[PDB]
Amino acid sequence: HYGTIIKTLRKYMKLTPSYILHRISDEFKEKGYSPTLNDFGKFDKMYSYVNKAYYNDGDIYYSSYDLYDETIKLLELLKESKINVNDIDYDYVLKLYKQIL
Amino acid sequence: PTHYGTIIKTLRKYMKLTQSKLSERTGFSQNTISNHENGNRNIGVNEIEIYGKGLGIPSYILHRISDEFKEKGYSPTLNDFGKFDKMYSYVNKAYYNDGDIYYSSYDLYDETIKLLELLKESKINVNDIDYDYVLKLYKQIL
Amino acid sequence: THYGTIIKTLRKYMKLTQSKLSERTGFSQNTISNHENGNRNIGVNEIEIYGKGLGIPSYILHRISDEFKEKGYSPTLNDFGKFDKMYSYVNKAYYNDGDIYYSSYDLYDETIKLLELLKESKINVNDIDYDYVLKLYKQILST
Amino acid sequence: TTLAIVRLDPGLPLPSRAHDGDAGVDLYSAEDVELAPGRRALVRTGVAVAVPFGMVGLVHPRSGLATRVGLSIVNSPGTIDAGYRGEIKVALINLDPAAPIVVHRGDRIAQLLVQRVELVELVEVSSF
Amino acid sequence: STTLAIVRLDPGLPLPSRAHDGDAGVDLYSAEDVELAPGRRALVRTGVAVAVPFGMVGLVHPRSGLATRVGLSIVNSPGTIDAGYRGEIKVALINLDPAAPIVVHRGDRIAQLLVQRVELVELVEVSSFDEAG
Amino acid sequence: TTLAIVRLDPGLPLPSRAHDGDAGVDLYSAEDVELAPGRRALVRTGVAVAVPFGMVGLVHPRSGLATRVGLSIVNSPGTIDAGYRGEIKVALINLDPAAPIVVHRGDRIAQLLVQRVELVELVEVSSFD
Repeated sequence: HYGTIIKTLRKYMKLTPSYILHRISDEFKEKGYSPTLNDFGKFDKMYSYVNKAYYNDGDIYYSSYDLYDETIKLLELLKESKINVNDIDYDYVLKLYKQIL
Repeated sequence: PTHYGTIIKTLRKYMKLTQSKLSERTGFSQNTISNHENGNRNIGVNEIEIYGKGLGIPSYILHRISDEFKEKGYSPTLNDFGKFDKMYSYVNKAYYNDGDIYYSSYDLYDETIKLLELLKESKINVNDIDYDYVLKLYKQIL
Repeated sequence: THYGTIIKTLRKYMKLTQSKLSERTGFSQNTISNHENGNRNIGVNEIEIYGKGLGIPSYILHRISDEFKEKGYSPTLNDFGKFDKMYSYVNKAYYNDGDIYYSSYDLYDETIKLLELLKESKINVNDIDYDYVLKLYKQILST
Repeated sequence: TTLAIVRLDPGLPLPSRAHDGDAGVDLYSAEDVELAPGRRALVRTGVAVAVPFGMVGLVHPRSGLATRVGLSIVNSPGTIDAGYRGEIKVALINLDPAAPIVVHRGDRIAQLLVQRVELVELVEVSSF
Repeated sequence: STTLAIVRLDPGLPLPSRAHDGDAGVDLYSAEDVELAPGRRALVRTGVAVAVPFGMVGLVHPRSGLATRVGLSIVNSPGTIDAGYRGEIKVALINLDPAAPIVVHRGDRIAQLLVQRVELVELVEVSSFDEAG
Repeated sequence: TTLAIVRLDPGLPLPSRAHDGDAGVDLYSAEDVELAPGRRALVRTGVAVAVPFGMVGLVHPRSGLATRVGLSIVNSPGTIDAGYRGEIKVALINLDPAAPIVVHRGDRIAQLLVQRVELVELVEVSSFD
């Protein structure tokens, strides 16, 4: 899914992290498609929350393995509880983060 | 209960520093120094770092002395501070010039008190004592 | 303290003249001829200077003098032509092979060890290839 | 050059350079923890720093405790990233085979250094 | 404004990224699947090789996450990568947990790599530290 | 670019840089010490250095012995302060589970790095803004 890698990201910002780009390509070679690429709006908002918690909370900075993987598990926990990305608060994201950590 | 105002004046007089002479070193006005010494204005936590660099005493010693006030009500170290400086000058020379001390020390203040308590036990004065003799005693503590 | 012989022997190996070395080390030719002959003992700082002058690391010169106090002579200084060819190979292996760089103790000791293995199997250091000696280097480092 | 500090726990003194020229300030412990032989713990220091951009905060063990009681740090050259604004914690570990380590509140467990790191840009090449 | 040449010996592994600017160093990925028993160690290959510039040094630091959680550290903890070294970077990991084995999968970021300028000093022997005290 | 070092043991060679560009010079051991599995000892290097002001001395383990027999340093990023003039020592520790380590005199135990440390001045604030 190399063609889909760059063109879709431009459309997110209406334009006319390289490790994150390689992780999406791992999903194409594994599951055939990319569940993250289609719902990138919810990922970017959650990745911006996971980013802030790693740099402003000791329990995250000293107990984290992969920022991308932690964002995915958090989005799967919110989808399981059927909670939306727009109506989610950064403080609420932190409480779920420490649990998985 | 921050007794730092008493501690600065007592040490300032120990160092034979003038309130105006200390004023030039710290940049604080005489009145600012006076209100701090009088307790009418509490001494900030960043300000102690400047009185430490003005009196010439590491700020950590000031915290240890103020910790004595919250414990025993007074400071036994501040009262006999002349003997402490003479003993602490030795532990400092040993910490930076002796492998056995530099690689086995925890807190120079605590060991300086222990060395003065050991000399008081043997009834020898801290001024008729040689640096070599304190170093042998220092190694024994470690 | 037989360093004096060590300098003159290696000076000839580098094809450096007593005056050309005087320009690099800054010592008068008379101070050089006194050291190379053994009238004045070359001091400790001199050994570092000479070392930089003759393009030989300083610790190798201390290792050569250790052999004189042990076996009476220096087997490494006598066959130094085989040493330099061998020492050039261990250097490339130490800086370009993970199996060497992360599991080596002393390049000098391993350089002598490899020379003793070739002397036992009657292999010359000039007609030997780096690929084979790298294989042997991995051996003495394993186990 | 200065460096900002926020005492999340005012009960512990401000870190002090003491004698000028020493590598770094020593950090105090805010917790009372006992390390069993082999075990480890993440002690909080009660302070938060703002390392300047283009530099790095480094948490080194103290030679005193390491030699005597055998106390070291798991991630021994402890990294404090320039953007980190949280409470600095230290991952101590009791390396002594059979001697418990007891850390009291205020005990200086490790020291903090600040060094200029070269923020490089990786470039892939076919062959050097 | 300095470029660190890197060769990927394992093209299956991602290039080490610095992510947010100002971060200390890029993280290195593991090319092997190793399991460390309690107390054991192993020399993990990273599958990448770097060319440290002259007058600098490459430093391999453990990651606080793995070190705090499972107890994984590096034996030569401030790992030195000399400027002249061109071989495969390896990490000597060790399981410090008393009785909990650690499993390392391929691609996992085990350690991070810092590059600092070291002062190549020239040693001079003296009789005693005169002009010093 | 200048560092002064006194040899407190004339037997051991003065530490050398060998090939230029190496991070630091290696230190020789003055004692013969054997470390039991899990134990530790403070080996003397027989040298003392005068670290210049504004720098710090760094004692790193040698990767070799660490990868092979499992020899490391307890205070692994060993700090040699600029004002310290005593004999440099190394806090060795045997990390191998059940294999004793024997260090002979003259063995290269660790290497010594000198880097520029920034002597910063701490200033307390209520909260970053």
